Amino acid sequence: ASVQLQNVTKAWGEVVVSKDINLDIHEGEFVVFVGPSGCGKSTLLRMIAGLETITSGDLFIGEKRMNDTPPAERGVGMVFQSYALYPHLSVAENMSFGLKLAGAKKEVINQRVNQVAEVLQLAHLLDRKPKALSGGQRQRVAIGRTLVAEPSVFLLDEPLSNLDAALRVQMRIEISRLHKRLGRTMIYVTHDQVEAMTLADKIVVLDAGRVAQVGKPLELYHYPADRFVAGFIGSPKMNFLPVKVTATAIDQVQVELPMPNRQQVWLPVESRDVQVGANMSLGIRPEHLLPSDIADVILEGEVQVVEQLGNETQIHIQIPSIRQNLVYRQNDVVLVEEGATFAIGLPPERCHLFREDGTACRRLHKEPGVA
Amino acid sequence: ASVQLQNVTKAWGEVVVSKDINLDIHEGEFVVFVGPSGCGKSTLLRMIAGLETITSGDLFIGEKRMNDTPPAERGVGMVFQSYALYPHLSVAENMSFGLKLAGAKKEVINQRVNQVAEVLQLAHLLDRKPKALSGGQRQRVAIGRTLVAEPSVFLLDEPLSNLDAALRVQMRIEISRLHKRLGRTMIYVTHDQVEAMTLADKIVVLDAGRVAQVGKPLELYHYPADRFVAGFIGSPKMNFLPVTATAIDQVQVELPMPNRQQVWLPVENMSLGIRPEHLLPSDIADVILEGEVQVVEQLGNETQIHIQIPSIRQNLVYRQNDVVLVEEGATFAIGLPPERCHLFREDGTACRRLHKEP
Amino acid sequence: WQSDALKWSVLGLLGLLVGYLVVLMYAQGEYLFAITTLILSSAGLYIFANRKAYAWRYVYPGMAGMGLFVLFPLVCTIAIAFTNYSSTNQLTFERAQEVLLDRSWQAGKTYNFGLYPAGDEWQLALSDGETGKNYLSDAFKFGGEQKLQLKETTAQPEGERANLRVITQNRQALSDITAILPDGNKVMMSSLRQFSGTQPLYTLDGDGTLTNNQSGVKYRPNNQIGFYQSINWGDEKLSPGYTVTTGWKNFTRVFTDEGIQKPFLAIFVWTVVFSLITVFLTVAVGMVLACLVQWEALRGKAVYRVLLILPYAVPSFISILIFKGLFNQSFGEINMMLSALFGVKPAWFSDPTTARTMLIIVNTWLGYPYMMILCMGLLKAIPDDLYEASAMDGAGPFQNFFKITLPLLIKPLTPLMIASFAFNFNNFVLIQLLTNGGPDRLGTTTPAGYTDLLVNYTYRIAFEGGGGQDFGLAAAIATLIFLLVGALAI
Amino acid sequence: KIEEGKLVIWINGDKGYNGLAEVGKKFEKDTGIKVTVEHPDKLEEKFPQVAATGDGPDIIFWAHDRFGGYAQSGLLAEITPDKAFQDKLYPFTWDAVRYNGKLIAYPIAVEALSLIYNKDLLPNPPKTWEEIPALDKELKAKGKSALMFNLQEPYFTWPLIAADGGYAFKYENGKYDIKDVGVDNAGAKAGLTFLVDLIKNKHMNADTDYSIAEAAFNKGETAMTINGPWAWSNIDTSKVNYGVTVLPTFKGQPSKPFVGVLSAGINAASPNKELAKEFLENYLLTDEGLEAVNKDKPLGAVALKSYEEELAKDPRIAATMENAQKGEIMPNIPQMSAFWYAVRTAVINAASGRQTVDEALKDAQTRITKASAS
Amino acid sequence: AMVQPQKARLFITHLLLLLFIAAIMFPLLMVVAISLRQGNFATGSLIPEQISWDHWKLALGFSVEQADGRITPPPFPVLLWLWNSVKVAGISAIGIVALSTTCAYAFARMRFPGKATLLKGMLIFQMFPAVLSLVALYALFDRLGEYIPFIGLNTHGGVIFAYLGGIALHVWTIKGYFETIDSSLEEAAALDGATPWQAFRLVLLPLSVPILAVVFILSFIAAITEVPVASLLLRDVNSYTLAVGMQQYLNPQNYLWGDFAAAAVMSALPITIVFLLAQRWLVNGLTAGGVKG
Ligand SMILES: CCCCCC/C=C/CCCCCCCCCC(=O)O[C@H](COC(=O)CCCCCCCCCCCCCCC)COP(=O)(O)OC[C@@H](O)CO
Ligand SMILES: Nc1ncnc2c1ncn2[C@@H]1O[C@H](COP(=O)(O)OP(=O)(O)O)[C@@H](O)[C@H]1O
Ligand SMILES: Nc1ncnc2c1ncn2[C@@H]1O[C@H](COP(=O)(O)OP(=O)(O)O)[C@@H](O)[C@H]1O
Ligand SMILES: OC[C@H]1O[C@H](O[C@H]2[C@H](O)[C@@H](O)[C@@H](O)O[C@@H]2CO)[C@H](O)[C@@H](O)[C@@H]1O
Ligand code: BEF
Ligand code: BEF
Ligand SMILES: [Mg+2]
Ligand SMILES: [Mg+2]
Repeated sequence: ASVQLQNVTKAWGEVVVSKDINLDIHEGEFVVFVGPSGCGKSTLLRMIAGLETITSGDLFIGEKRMNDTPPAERGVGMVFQSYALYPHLSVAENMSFGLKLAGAKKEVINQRVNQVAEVLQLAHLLDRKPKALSGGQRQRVAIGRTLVAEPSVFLLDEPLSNLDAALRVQMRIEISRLHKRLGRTMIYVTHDQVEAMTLADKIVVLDAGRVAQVGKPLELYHYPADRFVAGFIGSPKMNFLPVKVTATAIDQVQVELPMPNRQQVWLPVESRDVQVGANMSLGIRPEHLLPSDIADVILEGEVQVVEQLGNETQIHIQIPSIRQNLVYRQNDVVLVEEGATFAIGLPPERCHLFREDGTACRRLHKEPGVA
Repeated sequence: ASVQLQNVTKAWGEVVVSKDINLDIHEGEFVVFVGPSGCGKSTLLRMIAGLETITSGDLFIGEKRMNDTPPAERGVGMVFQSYALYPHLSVAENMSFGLKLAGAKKEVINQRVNQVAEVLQLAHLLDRKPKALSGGQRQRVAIGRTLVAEPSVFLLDEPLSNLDAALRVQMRIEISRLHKRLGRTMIYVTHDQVEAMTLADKIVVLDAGRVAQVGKPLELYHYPADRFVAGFIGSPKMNFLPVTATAIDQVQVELPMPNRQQVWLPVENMSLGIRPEHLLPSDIADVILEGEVQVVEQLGNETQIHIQIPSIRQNLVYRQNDVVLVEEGATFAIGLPPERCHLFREDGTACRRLHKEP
Repeated sequence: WQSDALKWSVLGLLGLLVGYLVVLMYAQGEYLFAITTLILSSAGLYIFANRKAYAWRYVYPGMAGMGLFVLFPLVCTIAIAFTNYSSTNQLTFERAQEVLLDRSWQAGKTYNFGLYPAGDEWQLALSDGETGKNYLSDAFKFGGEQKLQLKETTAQPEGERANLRVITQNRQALSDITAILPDGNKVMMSSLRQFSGTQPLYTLDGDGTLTNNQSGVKYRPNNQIGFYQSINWGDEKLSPGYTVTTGWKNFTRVFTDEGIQKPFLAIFVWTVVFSLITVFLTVAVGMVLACLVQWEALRGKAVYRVLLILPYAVPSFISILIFKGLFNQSFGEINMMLSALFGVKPAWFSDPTTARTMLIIVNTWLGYPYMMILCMGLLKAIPDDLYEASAMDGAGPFQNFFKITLPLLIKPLTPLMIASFAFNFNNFVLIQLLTNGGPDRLGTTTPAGYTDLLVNYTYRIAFEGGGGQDFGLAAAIATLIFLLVGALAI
Repeated sequence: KIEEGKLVIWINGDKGYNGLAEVGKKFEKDTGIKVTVEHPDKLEEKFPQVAATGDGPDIIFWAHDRFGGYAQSGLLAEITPDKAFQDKLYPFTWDAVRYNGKLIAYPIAVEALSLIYNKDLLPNPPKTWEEIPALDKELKAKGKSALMFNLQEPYFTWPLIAADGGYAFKYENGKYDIKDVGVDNAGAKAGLTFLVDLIKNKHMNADTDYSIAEAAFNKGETAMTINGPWAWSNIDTSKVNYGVTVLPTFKGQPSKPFVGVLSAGINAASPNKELAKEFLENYLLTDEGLEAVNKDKPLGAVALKSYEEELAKDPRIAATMENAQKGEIMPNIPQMSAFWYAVRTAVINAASGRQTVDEALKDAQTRITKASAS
Repeated sequence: AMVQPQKARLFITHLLLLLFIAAIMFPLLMVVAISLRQGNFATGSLIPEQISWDHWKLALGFSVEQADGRITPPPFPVLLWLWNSVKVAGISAIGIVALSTTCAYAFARMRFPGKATLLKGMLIFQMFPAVLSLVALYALFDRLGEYIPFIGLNTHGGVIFAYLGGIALHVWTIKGYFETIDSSLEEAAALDGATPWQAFRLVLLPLSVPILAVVFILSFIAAITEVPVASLLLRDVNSYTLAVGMQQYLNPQNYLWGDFAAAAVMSALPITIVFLLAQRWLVNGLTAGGVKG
């Protein structure tokens, strides 16, 4: 069902953990919430479920104002961040509890519990209590209890955080297949950047009580509205270098790198509200830096860190007159030592630019995949 | 302090949760445990803590047997998978709990508490009780409680699992900083591969309660001992294909696709394994593999492509850098490199790869 | 599904028993009991009627119980404090009048009587002992008030003398006969064997005045003190007195009476201290024992657990008295043991401090199981992983107790402890049975002793002290010590 | 409303209530009036509460001292036995059951303390208190002691204290003078001095209580004790060859124990007063009626002259009645409350050595005199 | 589960418990002694010199051949008293659990105006001195009796009913405990569509099982040992509870100690069984595995 928040505020005394938040989740929409630990992702889910009061503003689900409705009467189901399993009941009973409350038949209950248990790989653990399970098992139990219930609105608070990589892949698919079968609204909180990119119809980025930006996955990756969003989506983080405006065209901005040579480069980025001489922040992603051998703008420096991931190599570089190390990602196992000299290329078409207030000069290079 | 296990077994009555595990962790070593959910990572860790009993086998900490020594007397500290915070105590009071116990020095306590809370970005939460915290914030209080105590052995069970990407990066770094500055043994459990790769001096891979392999990060990645490790280290999972002639220094096998191509592999009914990162564009390679695109996932930094191949039951996952515009149902071709191929016997064991990786 | 109709049905059915039993209480005369039962039932129905008063559904049964058997008694006890309800004034005014109007005096002669059948009618004989004369009536029938002319005789009557049984069955009709002697004296039945000139001592004038038909003296209601006093008041007062309102008189009497106030403060201190030490020692002894007896390494625990509560399974009355024997200064097996080992004989009743120690020892023995049993339950609310954490923090058993176990218990124990303080404050029974309050506080005009609580010394005043049992005084003191312990919960 | 045309009786659980029920069964056979006997716990406190509201038993059996209270409260009928009936009972008993100069109950049995002695240790019992400290010295040689009694309760020590002019309230002439209290005077001090001196000389112990006293007599450890008729069955089970005799004399004068007269009163609210009178006068208070109750549980000494004289063929009962007659009727006035505590305290103070006899009793007089006034 | 240490601490605990138990058992062993002593004597040796089975025989229904030869039938039905005690105490206790649990639930989980005043009113008002209470109570059950005679005077019903008001403290005890349990279990329950009643019965109660045993026990004890109210309401000998019946042994001048003691010891027996039985609900770790944190 549709879920809409209008000027939703939430305060604990004088602490404001949600400020004026506005969201329009349409029916069947898969929406992923992301943001820094402690920003308000669970507080939002709890206000939707009805487990926390709303200070001011209006919550609408399926078009009826829900601020004062009891939780049981919202058509909302939740996979709590804390799991909140019934410790006196076994896996089976945990997963079949919501059904038993309805007048559900035993064979109806058994079919759709055994079924959800085998895709979650909990089949051999049906009999155990929550105390006799691992953290990743307990977490699956929590998922599986909401899956059997098939509510109108799924809330999943960080539901894969305690799973091995491989299983995390399988669960992602099952949640995805479910959302495609039932076509029901799903609100999904995660810290894993891959989950966000692969599951979301729309991603909401929150920052300390506010919505930072709502968008399609790729729309957020390529065109962050501001420095925070840019620094939050994609990991390893986007590099930032201070730069000076030198010249402006309606369609492009020219900047001066802070190195002693003071190299200049044009960027395909709006010049709206950009004055010559101002200090901007230039962003470039580790994936988007280029090897030096074939490049117009070269940055060179001294390696501080090497991280060998197997599939790739990440190299952190101290480049003179910039405080923060540059992070660069090379495919495959590149053999480089700490302290070595290293140079990378900086491609103008993939550079972002942020005003002093941290707002983004809209990138005008049309990046493939965003329509 | 050093920590070594010797033929350690652990039974819940008759369910074996640890079988014959042998580990040498040298003083100042950072060891990470990885393995599927429910394979016995927390159990192992808990046996080192002393929070669980060892059924048979020897455990030694700093060259002395500890099987019978109680948790409080082992010189160990732990970040719990479920945090296990004191609900009656503030963040400050939770963090200062260990120190307060063994020689409370007012100022010393305040100082090490403020310092650790700053790196954990917890400085504004010092007065709160655990119920008024977020899940990730509570996770960091648990971490703070152990770091502040500075035990001889640090045990950390999935300590970053509920932190955002950017804050996780920062926490790995600080955990590393502290591992170099103290030079004390750290045993660290995680499901994040990047953490395993970047932190570990040694990775211990676990499977259903037994040690599948132990080695350097890159060692396990390039040279896995068996099918299970191969499929467990590196995500996305290594692809597997069910593969005639056998040279005296390399092996030759046949691809199951209805053309039946034959290729050599620099190694010792096999399973052939190739990682999604190691597959090549079509035009480059000799051996070409072609099928229908099933799933395309746009990750921003890279594109991942699932390809259903004729006669091959399992989809083939391909990773390629940057935003690649490909659509479901389209035809896709990729190169199969022979020197980057893995090979596995009918039982599970790997044929040692002889191609030297950098 | 149990029908939706079935709700408004059962609610209509029960709301009918209400009325059937309420208007039925309005009859004969039960008005306080009708008004009270109306508000209580009506609240019950409305609460279960609209689903907006949901939560009250859970509270209402319990609160109704409490109002009925806790609150109501408290109200009456307070009410009583504004009246002189006592041994001396125990009857209502109506009952006292009724008693006085049943009083009699012998006005004339006394004759043994006989009942003799004449066919199917009766004959009445009287016998004048003091002259040897005998009288006999004509044949008459039983029923209603009738007057009988008795005539002097020398003859026996014809019928056989009737039984006591026959006299008894006909006692009502017999008691309605006025017999008249030849000489003009009226005489009525005064026992099963005698007819006499017994007459009502007082007559009701109807304007309120009672007048004695023997002395001629006159009496009116004096609602100031609650007696019939002579008439403008005389020196004489008629018992029984009646219960009557006295405004603040019982409350002031505690404040105005210098002499009942000499040891007040000093006794108060001891009562506070007695309560505190008891609560402390019982919570502490009980909590530790509960901790020890849930310790899984402790192999005897299931047996220990049982044996440790037995002081509470046996009624305290015999136990207290056995302790009184146990503590006997010269005899009694405690000082006979302290004789042998330690060579001392503590003066457990003679010496104020050692008496207080004795009382506190006995009280702790009585009270620790209660605190133990509470802790046995409360201890299950503490999750086991908190001690895994403490272990990983380098905690011992002693440290566990004081940093985890004690702080996690004192919160839910706080109300139970405040209540145990109030109960032990008023622990009248223990002191009475054990020490009687002694030893003696010398120079206390109204008598007090060193181990007396406030309750012990105060009810000595109301119930002993020689004025009979003064219920009003005791009720007022009960309210005063209640407003004092209520202000002590600050 | 007490139910008309039947009789409900309350009597304590240690009386022969089954015996009384057979007397009631006879009464029913002769009258058709059913009699029901009850023995509820704390009936002495229960009665005042039910009777005030015009309910309760038609007849109540308790000791007389409590009936002065009920009478004052307006709960007891004024009874009227004729001179012929009154002659059948000992005249001193009729003094016990009077309120404001009027009879309010029928005396049934008489109770008082007597001297109990071991015959195998002490064949000829001493007639005087002064003889005892000598007698303890010759017993102490053979390991025993002369006399142990309850030194803690004034009821048990008052006999000696009273012997020489110690008294509660002056029993003038039917009236008890509330202002005239005799716990301070010369004979009280003499009584209490003789007691203190027995402890001073270690013939007795200042903290000998009921329990200890009884246990020592029943084990043959002390040659004599002071105790009531309720004690005999323990001694019978113990098989101590024992006698009950007159209490020893103090300065040539009789011990004066307190006298408890078991009495039957008619509820002022009863519609069955005449039935009650008949039951009590002509059925219970006869040789045959009293023997029915006695056989169930022994009444001790009874107030009915004729039946006492057959009971008295038992030396124990004779002894009881003798000590009764030479003793003090328990005053039935409210002011006796104050007496008990004040006196109990004074004895304890003097025995334990906290106060001397003089000031102890001076203080106890002060406490009763000012309680009885204000 | 945890690796245990020094077993010198167990030896010292066993030694201290044993010494504590002997000390607190001594007074009760003398009650047992009084019950086995011939005659009725409050004092004497721990093993009575002259042992007697008579007091226990009369308590258990047996007749006693005495010294002169005549047979003494049991004067009182002590065993039926005991059964009347189990019934009054058991039903009483069930009712007090049921009434205080439901009450604690509203106090612990729901919100309603003046909740705090009510809770503090509840604890305050039960702490008023019970001195003139029995006057009010009698007058109450006298009235009630003519309308619902099942709960009037001389009925077990009335006695049971009288006790059901004594809940204030048990309410705070269960409230207290309810609050140690994490809200999120009933929160989750509510999102499974469970009613507040269902959440109460199906989730919260099973986890609160130890504090349910505590209040059941504390109530059963109170009821068994209770004298004043039961004695004021019960008239018929054959309806007496054991606490009321044993009062017969107490007279102004002496006590039938032997019979009183046998009665006293007997009354501990139902307390002991109820205590033994309730242990099955006194378990640790009921909430283990439920809430990460
Ligand atoms: C005035 C006091 C009178 C008390 C008399 C009691 C009489 C009984 C005789 C026994 C004397 C005590 C002997 C102690 C022996 C050591 C106990 C022990 O060695 O055993 C410990 C048991 O703890 C435990 O009773 C905790 C151990 C208790 C230590 C604290 C005792 C201090 C006493 C004062 C406390 C004041 C309380 C304040 C009340 C307001 C082991 O527990 P741990 O595994 O660490 O805890 C975690 C788990 O148990 C969780 O379930
Ligand atoms: N009961 C509470 N009182 C005050 N603050 C709270 C309370 N519970 C949570 N918070 C705070 O609210 C903020 C948002 O909480 P939450 O939504 O749990 O964070 P997250 O976005 O990590 O899920 C956090 O910074 C946390 O400290
Ligand atoms: N008390 C128990 N009884 C039986 N099996 C248990 C018990 N506790 C945990 N297990 C099982 O032991 C296995 C290993 O647990 P754990 O070490 O927590 O796994 P992980 O590797 O995910 O940390 C799991 O399959 C788990 O369900
Ligand atoms: O405090 C000593 C005291 O303990 C017990 O009193 C309990 C009582 O049993 C409970 O029912 C409740 O009312 O609280 C009291 C303790 O606060 C003993 O019953 C009592 O004899 C003893 O003095
Ligand atoms: F803790 Be396991 F990975 F579920
Ligand atoms: F700390 Be939050 F739940 F990311
Ligand atoms: Mg959260
Ligand atoms: Mg784990």
